[PDB]
Amino acid sequence: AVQQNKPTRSKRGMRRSHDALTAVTSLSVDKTSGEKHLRHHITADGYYRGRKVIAK
Amino acid sequence: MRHRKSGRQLNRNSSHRQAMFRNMAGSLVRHEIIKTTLPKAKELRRVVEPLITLAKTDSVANRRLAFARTRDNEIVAKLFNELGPRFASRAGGYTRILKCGFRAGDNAPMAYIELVDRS
Amino acid sequence: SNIIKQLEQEQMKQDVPSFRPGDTVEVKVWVVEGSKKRLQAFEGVVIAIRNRGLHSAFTVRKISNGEGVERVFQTHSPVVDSISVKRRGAVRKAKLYYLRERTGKAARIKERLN
Amino acid sequence: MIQEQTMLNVADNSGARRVMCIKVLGGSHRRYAGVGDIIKITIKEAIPRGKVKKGDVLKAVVVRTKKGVRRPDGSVIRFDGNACVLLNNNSEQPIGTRIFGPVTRELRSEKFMKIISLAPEVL
Amino acid sequence: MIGLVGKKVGMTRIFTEDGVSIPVTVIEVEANRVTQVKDLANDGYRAIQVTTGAKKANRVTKPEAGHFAKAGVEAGRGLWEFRLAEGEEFTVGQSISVELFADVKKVDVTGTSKGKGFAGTVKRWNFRTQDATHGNSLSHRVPGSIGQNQTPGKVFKGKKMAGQMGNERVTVQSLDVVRVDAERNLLLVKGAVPGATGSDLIVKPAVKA
RNA sequence: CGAUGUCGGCUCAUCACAUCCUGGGGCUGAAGUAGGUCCCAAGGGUAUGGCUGUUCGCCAUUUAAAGUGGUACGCGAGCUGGGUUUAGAACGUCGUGAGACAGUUCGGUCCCUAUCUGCCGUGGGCGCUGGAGAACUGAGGGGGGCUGCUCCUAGUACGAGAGGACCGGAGUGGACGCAUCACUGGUGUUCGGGUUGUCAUGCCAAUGGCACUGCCCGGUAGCUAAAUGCGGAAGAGAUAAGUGCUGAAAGCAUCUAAGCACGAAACUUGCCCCGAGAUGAGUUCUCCCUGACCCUUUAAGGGUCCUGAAGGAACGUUGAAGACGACGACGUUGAUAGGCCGGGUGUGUAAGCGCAGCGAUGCGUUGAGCUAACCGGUACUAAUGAACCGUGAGGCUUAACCU
RNA sequence: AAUUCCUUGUCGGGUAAGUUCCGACCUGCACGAAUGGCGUAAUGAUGGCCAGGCUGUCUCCACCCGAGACUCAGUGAAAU
RNA sequence: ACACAGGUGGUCAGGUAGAGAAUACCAAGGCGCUUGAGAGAACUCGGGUGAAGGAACUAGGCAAAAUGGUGCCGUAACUUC
RNA sequence: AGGACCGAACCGACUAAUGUUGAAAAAUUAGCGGAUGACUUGUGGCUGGGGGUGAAAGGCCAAUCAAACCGGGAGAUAGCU
Ligand SMILES: [Mg+2]
Ligand SMILES: [Mg+2]
Ligand SMILES: [Mg+2]
Ligand SMILES: [Mg+2]
Ligand SMILES: [Mg+2]
Ligand SMILES: [Mg+2]
Ligand SMILES: [Mg+2]
Ligand SMILES: [Mg+2]
Ligand SMILES: [Mg+2]
Ligand SMILES: [Mg+2]
Ligand SMILES: [Mg+2]
Ligand SMILES: [Mg+2]
Ligand SMILES: [Mg+2]
Ligand SMILES: [Mg+2]
Ligand SMILES: [Mg+2]
Ligand SMILES: [Mg+2]
Ligand SMILES: [Mg+2]
Ligand SMILES: [Mg+2]
Ligand SMILES: [Mg+2]
Ligand SMILES: [Mg+2]
Ligand SMILES: [Mg+2]
Ligand SMILES: [Mg+2]
Ligand SMILES: [Mg+2]
Ligand SMILES: [Mg+2]
Ligand SMILES: [Mg+2]
Ligand SMILES: [Mg+2]
Ligand SMILES: [Mg+2]
Ligand SMILES: [Mg+2]
Ligand SMILES: [Mg+2]
Ligand SMILES: [Mg+2]
Ligand SMILES: [Mg+2]
Ligand SMILES: [Mg+2]
Ligand SMILES: [Mg+2]
Ligand SMILES: [Mg+2]
Ligand SMILES: [Mg+2]
Ligand SMILES: [Mg+2]
Ligand SMILES: [Mg+2]
Ligand SMILES: [Mg+2]
Ligand SMILES: [Mg+2]
Ligand SMILES: [Mg+2]
Ligand SMILES: [Mg+2]
Ligand SMILES: [Mg+2]
Ligand SMILES: [Mg+2]
Ligand SMILES: [Mg+2]
Ligand SMILES: [Mg+2]
Ligand SMILES: [Mg+2]
Ligand SMILES: [Mg+2]
Ligand SMILES: [Mg+2]
Ligand SMILES: [Mg+2]
Ligand SMILES: [Mg+2]
Ligand SMILES: [Mg+2]
Ligand SMILES: [Mg+2]
Ligand SMILES: [Mg+2]
Ligand SMILES: [Mg+2]
Ligand SMILES: [Mg+2]
Ligand SMILES: [Mg+2]
Ligand SMILES: [Mg+2]
Ligand SMILES: [Mg+2]
Ligand SMILES: [Mg+2]
Ligand SMILES: [Mg+2]
Ligand SMILES: [Mg+2]
Ligand SMILES: [Mg+2]
Ligand SMILES: [Mg+2]
Ligand SMILES: [Mg+2]
Ligand SMILES: [Mg+2]
Ligand SMILES: [Mg+2]
Ligand SMILES: [Mg+2]
Ligand SMILES: [Mg+2]
Ligand SMILES: [Mg+2]
Ligand SMILES: [Mg+2]
Ligand SMILES: [Mg+2]
Ligand SMILES: [Mg+2]
Ligand SMILES: [Mg+2]
Ligand SMILES: [Mg+2]
Ligand SMILES: [Mg+2]
Ligand SMILES: [Mg+2]
Ligand SMILES: [Mg+2]
Ligand SMILES: [Mg+2]
Ligand SMILES: [Mg+2]
Ligand SMILES: [Mg+2]
Ligand SMILES: [Mg+2]
Ligand SMILES: [Mg+2]
Ligand SMILES: [Mg+2]
Ligand SMILES: [Mg+2]
Repeated sequence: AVQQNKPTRSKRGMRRSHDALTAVTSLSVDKTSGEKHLRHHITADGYYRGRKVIAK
Repeated sequence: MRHRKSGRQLNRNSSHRQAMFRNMAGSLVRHEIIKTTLPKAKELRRVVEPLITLAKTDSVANRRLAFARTRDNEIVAKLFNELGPRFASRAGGYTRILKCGFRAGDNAPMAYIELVDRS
Repeated sequence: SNIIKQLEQEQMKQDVPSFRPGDTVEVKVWVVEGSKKRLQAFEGVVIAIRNRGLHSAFTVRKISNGEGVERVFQTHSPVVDSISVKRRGAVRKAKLYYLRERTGKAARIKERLN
Repeated sequence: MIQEQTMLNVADNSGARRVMCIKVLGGSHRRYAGVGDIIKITIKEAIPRGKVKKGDVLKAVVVRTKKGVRRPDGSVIRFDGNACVLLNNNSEQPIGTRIFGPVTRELRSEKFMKIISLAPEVL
Repeated sequence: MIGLVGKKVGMTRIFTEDGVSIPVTVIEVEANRVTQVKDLANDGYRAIQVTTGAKKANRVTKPEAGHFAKAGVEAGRGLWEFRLAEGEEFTVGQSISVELFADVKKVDVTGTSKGKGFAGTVKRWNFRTQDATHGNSLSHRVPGSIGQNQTPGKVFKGKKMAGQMGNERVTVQSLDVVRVDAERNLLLVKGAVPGATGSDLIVKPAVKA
């Protein structure tokens, strides 16, 4: 239920090989307000696909 | 496995799920737009949009059904007196989902849900 | 779908007399033995009806010789030859499974007259 | 759908009233027995003076099951009593001569043509 | 001999005259369209490559649509390839009807099965439950023991364990063809072919004579 | 002996063959039926219960058979704790006694979240010498391999009868496996009804909350087996044991030494699936790309600007796909999902009102109302203009052409 | 026999089948009378056995409801 | 040892059903037990249902299931009555 | 009337599952026993280590008991590791 050796720190790098994060690829620039937001998400000012959708 | 199934479990038992959407749908209509998580928002559509479907026919029976779905007289009023004639010519699709990014405290995907003709 | 239903509609027997649960009914089925298509009768109480169009079926219960015999006919099958309602009845529940233990006096159902 | 330790009922004037299945025949590891099948049974209870007796070990043929038989149309003929007809261990043919209650069309053969002849009702 | 590509419509039953209820499986087979003929001289083996169905014209890729335009045929939802037997040849743009099966008596149907997810050993390899009572601690459905003490001191290749079940290619052999409704492009086969409704099927004639 | 923690059972096995069944033979004091023994043969198959802790044993009743062993008398970081094996207690026995008895009996705590190997799955990365998208070949690898019974041959061969075949064929079962949900059913805490208590909606009515889903009765989809389809082959080749032909050595004989034939569930095929990370990295088809420059220790080089393709991925709607990833469908040109409409199914005649009835209730309106996952429709909502990645013709050496 | 080594004693009952049980037998290895003998109604979270009833204990498992497992965010151990 | 499913003496005693301080729903009153969000695989825990059979399981009916109230009727061997 | 019956609180602790680096250095859950008595409990008090106490099991005597804990002789001794 437990190791018999100390696993080398070279293994620990190899175990963390897939643990890298992932940057957000595309940021939709809003065509009206000009501010950048997540594609298919609303802006930080209540715009979505040009038009104002929610007065925050 | 869950082949061809429907509904969500939402990490809640069934009496809590039904009681939560009852409290939520009434809280929607009282404000016409609320902020909630995305899987709760995608599931609320399968409650409120039949209530608005029921809102298109002001019988005394549908008064008694919609009160049995919500248990709130004010919501029963606002459905038939206002939302009835408001959405009176829409073939479904009475609400809209707008995603406002993620929640601060627990990284939950929040989304606004609103009615279509709120503006 | 539109193809399956197109194949069921060309094998449904249109001449099925409609009925309800609790209807005392008599059914003539073909029985082949040797080269003899005799037409055996069978008569009892409809206790359950399963409706699916072509695959629709119903269950008939009788008390033969002190024994309860349930028999479930596929409705549109060509082995059934005639279905004839003898006595309609006024039951309320859609499937009469409580007639698997009521016998004699309690097995009676009152006649629908509407 | 008869397996071992199954109480059955007796369907003739052989003399028993209550038997119990102890072996399904016709193949190794054979779990279940429907109609038209030969099983070995004991006799739990008989009339005070019958052709058989409490404790006899002999064959039987199953005529009525609760799970019922099926037919090439998809129909199904259930019953209420898992009932059987006793047989000789050697000539493999019935003992009593007055079959009680109905039987089915699957029972008929050159093997059991006598039983359907004595039966009041062949479904 | 060559086969045909079909889609599983669903299961129903066909009564005969004699009251026999045959549970058939409705496979539609549309006009299979040959795309390419392989042979010895260029490819080492005689086989055809067929397609079926139709597809959105603004979906098919320029590599893929270029392959259909080489054949000069309408783009289908996928390609399949069938090994020719000898003395059995076709042109490129030749279509194929379901009337190929008009004289066969048994067929063989290959489809991707349903996928039961990540299945335990009880469901997958048909193990036995252990004793569900009499003191069973935490082990009501486990596979029990998997090996031996030390002398083959490992676990063998192909030991039946848990895991993926289904969602894979299978073939049910010698199914009985019932009716070739060539006019509305149907095929009626006795018994249940694999896979969900609407999945793709590969239907060949009987391999065992 | 700074712990290799144990009998039997269970669950999974796996191997051997000294073969239990099935297959093939030889001989028989083998008529036939049956055996008997020996040889080949491990492919698959190889009970259920009663007894007792059992191993073992005995018995019942089947089966074609109820093989023998190995694997720490296979398997406790998988279960069990009956046996043995602690502390309690008691009997018999022994001992003056404490106590002791491979004597008995009642009672008696079984830990561990997996690092590596192993394995079952499923990905990421990179390679495959321009890139991309599909389709394959099959180097290999796995799986599969059981058998009864009836009838025909035929009461034939046989046999004094009793009895009773070979061979060949047909049919039908058992067991097992794969698939599937049309049938039969199960489940169906999301659909529907009934009903108890109680509380609440002002009250009545109607609902609703809670009481294991309050308790029930049914039940759609899906999932399922007990439900029902399919499978095990045939054949080929080469053989084992064995049977031979020809045939010398050795004027003969001889199955072998040359040659030749046959010969089994075994072998290799044939069947199924995986299968080019088969690094030897395969094949086919389609598609895409035809910029300028500087720089040096000229290279399959360094940098700059230009250019960004095919396509890909992200995102989003999603799935009979799924732990996650993956896979698949779809993103307005759009039925992808939800809603909606229609159907269908199930429940079984709502509410309200009228009537009857002292009333409970009944009747009418009414196969009503409600109706989850289904079906067929519908852009009503949500699937964004995009952006991002991937580029600029693909080293060298010979060879064959071609000019 | 809570005691019998042989011993699964024998016989009877019970079961299709009983190393258990119950009843006889006495061959008491090695019972036996206040380290009590033999009975004994009642009583017992007592021991053994049988029957009925009931049932996923089982053939033979299926499905569902939750809580975990699992993914994401925050925190963040342990023996070895 | 902890903002720990434990322990801790006394006093108070609402309504309906109910014998009841049982238990259920409630009152006064007090909370929602200090990571969540999704997903809806194996497997485990805690539960619900079951065709046909009904102890065949197993050391052993362990556990589950089942029984259950009141009133009336009726009630065996045996017995220290 | 009762070391009476049933059964809550209370007091227990037979079976079973869980938990076994726990929620917990013995608990939860579901069933179980006693429940007017040899009952149960609160406050205080006494009994001291070969002693106490014990409806007796070598039990219990501050999570420790075929001889408590703490200091001392004491750096006991160790033919052993
Ligand atoms: Mg070490
Ligand atoms: Mg990681
Ligand atoms: Mg869906
Ligand atoms: Mg799937
Ligand atoms: Mg088992
Ligand atoms: Mg444990
Ligand atoms: Mg358990
Ligand atoms: Mg081990
Ligand atoms: Mg090794
Ligand atoms: Mg040692
Ligand atoms: Mg060591
Ligand atoms: Mg070890
Ligand atoms: Mg050998
Ligand atoms: Mg021989
Ligand atoms: Mg001789
Ligand atoms: Mg072999
Ligand atoms: Mg072979
Ligand atoms: Mg074998
Ligand atoms: Mg046995
Ligand atoms: Mg062995
Ligand atoms: Mg061993
Ligand atoms: Mg052990
Ligand atoms: Mg023990
Ligand atoms: Mg002691
Ligand atoms: Mg002792
Ligand atoms: Mg003495
Ligand atoms: Mg000893
Ligand atoms: Mg990879
Ligand atoms: Mg194989
Ligand atoms: Mg089904
Ligand atoms: Mg269906
Ligand atoms: Mg059903
Ligand atoms: Mg169903
Ligand atoms: Mg109520
Ligand atoms: Mg009222
Ligand atoms: Mg409340
Ligand atoms: Mg509840
Ligand atoms: Mg139901
Ligand atoms: Mg062959
Ligand atoms: Mg040969
Ligand atoms: Mg030879
Ligand atoms: Mg010769
Ligand atoms: Mg010669
Ligand atoms: Mg064979
Ligand atoms: Mg459209
Ligand atoms: Mg829609
Ligand atoms: Mg509709
Ligand atoms: Mg309906
Ligand atoms: Mg009404
Ligand atoms: Mg109602
Ligand atoms: Mg009417
Ligand atoms: Mg539609
Ligand atoms: Mg003895
Ligand atoms: Mg006896
Ligand atoms: Mg003695
Ligand atoms: Mg004396
Ligand atoms: Mg004395
Ligand atoms: Mg004595
Ligand atoms: Mg005494
Ligand atoms: Mg759960
Ligand atoms: Mg807290
Ligand atoms: Mg506390
Ligand atoms: Mg109070
Ligand atoms: Mg907390
Ligand atoms: Mg969560
Ligand atoms: Mg159940
Ligand atoms: Mg149900
Ligand atoms: Mg059941
Ligand atoms: Mg039943
Ligand atoms: Mg028994
Ligand atoms: Mg057993
Ligand atoms: Mg037993
Ligand atoms: Mg036992
Ligand atoms: Mg119990
Ligand atoms: Mg219970
Ligand atoms: Mg008392
Ligand atoms: Mg308890
Ligand atoms: Mg009491
Ligand atoms: Mg002191
Ligand atoms: Mg202590
Ligand atoms: Mg002392
Ligand atoms: Mg001392
Ligand atoms: Mg000291
Ligand atoms: Mg010292």
